[PDB]
Amino acid sequence: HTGYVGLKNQGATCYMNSLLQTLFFTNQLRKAVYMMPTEGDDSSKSVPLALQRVFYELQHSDKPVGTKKLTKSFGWETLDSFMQHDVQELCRVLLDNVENKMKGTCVEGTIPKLFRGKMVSYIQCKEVDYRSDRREDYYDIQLSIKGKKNIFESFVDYVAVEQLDGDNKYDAGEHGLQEAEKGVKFLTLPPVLHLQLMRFMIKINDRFEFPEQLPLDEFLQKTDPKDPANYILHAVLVHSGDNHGGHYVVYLNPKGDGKWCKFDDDVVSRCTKEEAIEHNYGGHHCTNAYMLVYIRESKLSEVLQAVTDHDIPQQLVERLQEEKRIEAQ
Ligand SMILES: CCc1c(-c2ccc3[nH]ncc3c2)cnc(N)c1-c1ccc(O)cc1
Repeated sequence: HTGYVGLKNQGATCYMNSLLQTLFFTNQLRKAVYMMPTEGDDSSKSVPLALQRVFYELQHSDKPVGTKKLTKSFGWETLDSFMQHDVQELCRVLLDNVENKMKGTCVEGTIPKLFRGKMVSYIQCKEVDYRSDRREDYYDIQLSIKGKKNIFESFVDYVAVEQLDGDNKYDAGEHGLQEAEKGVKFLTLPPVLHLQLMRFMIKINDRFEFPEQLPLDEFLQKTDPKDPANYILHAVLVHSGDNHGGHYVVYLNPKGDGKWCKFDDDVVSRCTKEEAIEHNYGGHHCTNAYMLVYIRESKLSEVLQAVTDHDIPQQLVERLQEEKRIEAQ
């Protein structure tokens, strides 16, 4: 009834199915993934080709999509392979393969265009006039949730100044051991904002609030009047558990219109804003968000651009249709 299809439960894949729907509904990345030159690749060893198959299937199949060819291609086939890692590691590995496969193509640099943000790490000495400014690149933000009640407080703590005193004094080189202040300052925020909520260090289930609309202009060094840092909540990656028996589900409003759906493996059903947002705050049952996806209001239309059958090359279609014919025998 939703118009969207789900993914098969084929093991202890955990967060894998949740990330797959998250990336699929990042329409600009989906289009880009289809434009990859996979014609000469091996149907078993290729991760970029495996990511296209899942994306094509999710776009056309009425039946729950299989991920067996994907899990094999990046070598996470052991009983607890996904339990040894995190959603951030899987996404880093998956997107490194699709961006590496985009080199030389027209769609080269899709991943930095959507996920790269500009940061500045600084160490300013108190008693000495020496400052070490280190401009860094980031593709996601790891937010601490323990003690913090909401995203604003987590961002306040993220940009907060650290004191380098006594035993943890700063090596100012020629100025010797100096008492200094360490902090981070945001230069730019990416069109696709992936926020990792540090619930897993053990698993913390304390109440943590996130808004539907997130204004982040107050955390930037310099603000643009023509382009404010207003972010629209797109995906809510959820987990149910304490230490054992973990169930992973993802909530999405794919069009960014505020009309949400619950993506529980093979079962995709329409849900309220409450079920997707408020109900995944945690506290008091045991259900909470571990990862959030926000899209910049100005980039909402471009990131979530319409994807049709014509946006998939004939060479890709021909190969996956042949693969369907082989398995139909
Ligand atoms: C964009 C993927 C990525 C990269 C990364 C990987 C490959 C790349 N190729 N070009 C830039 C680039 C960045 C580096 N660090 C990360 N933390 C992440 C990341 C982002 C969102 C997540 O939900 C989880 C992880």
